[PDB]
Amino acid sequence: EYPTVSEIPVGEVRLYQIADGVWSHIATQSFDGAVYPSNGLIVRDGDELLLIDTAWGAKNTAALLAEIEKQIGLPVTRAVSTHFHDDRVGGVDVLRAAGVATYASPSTRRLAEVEGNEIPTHSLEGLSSSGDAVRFGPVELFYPGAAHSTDNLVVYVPSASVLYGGCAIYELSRTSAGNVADADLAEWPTSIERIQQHYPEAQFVIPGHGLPGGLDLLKHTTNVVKAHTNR
Ligand SMILES: CCCn1ccnc1C(=O)O
Ligand SMILES: [Zn+2]
Ligand SMILES: [Zn+2]
Ligand SMILES: [Zn+2]
Repeated sequence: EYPTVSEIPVGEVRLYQIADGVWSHIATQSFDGAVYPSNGLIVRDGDELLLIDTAWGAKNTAALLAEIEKQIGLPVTRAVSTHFHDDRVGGVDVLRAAGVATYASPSTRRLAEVEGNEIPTHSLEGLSSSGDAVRFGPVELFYPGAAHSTDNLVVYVPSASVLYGGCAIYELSRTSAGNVADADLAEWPTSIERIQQHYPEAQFVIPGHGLPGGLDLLKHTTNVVKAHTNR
């Protein structure tokens, strides 16, 4: 079963194998008095690993690298951060010093620099317009438009029908909005519609925080985002 927030102490990282050569990574963090789970992705590409998002902080990201070596034993050669918040780029300097090439859109890199968050080294071109998609090795990167943040990307693994929606997508047990300080509430449902229309075939859908599901997570998130818009 998928590890939930209560089952993971802060500092430890779990890996959940989804398909041949595709995992999620799950960590936990204390924030504003509560403990939150956090998801990322791992995708094999030949004999190297592509990492999607840090494990939320230097300590968790060191643990993530150690659990990868233990359970997979293939090197992480590139990483992509899906937006500029600390749960996605916090740990980038740990990755960089381990030899990982860190990537993010110019939008994400600009926003991280402004916030004082760690900044991925390389830039992802071709993603500035809503609906833009680019191939990145074993995944497609998709910019659906502004949602949880103006820069959020989603990641699709075509070999496995896995769609990592990041923080643009809510888990079912979340029935109220999360951190929406950087969000575009007016555009969020339209951006979700772009995800549905671009990956209607997705089978396994992973939120940025919590339990995966199917494409019904998109409808769930639209429901929650609209109830927050109206209250
Ligand atoms: C579980 C939502 C609260 N949260 C904590 C850290 N990041 C978030 C988010 O909404 O993206
Ligand atoms: Zn965020
Ligand atoms: Zn988050
Ligand atoms: Zn729902």
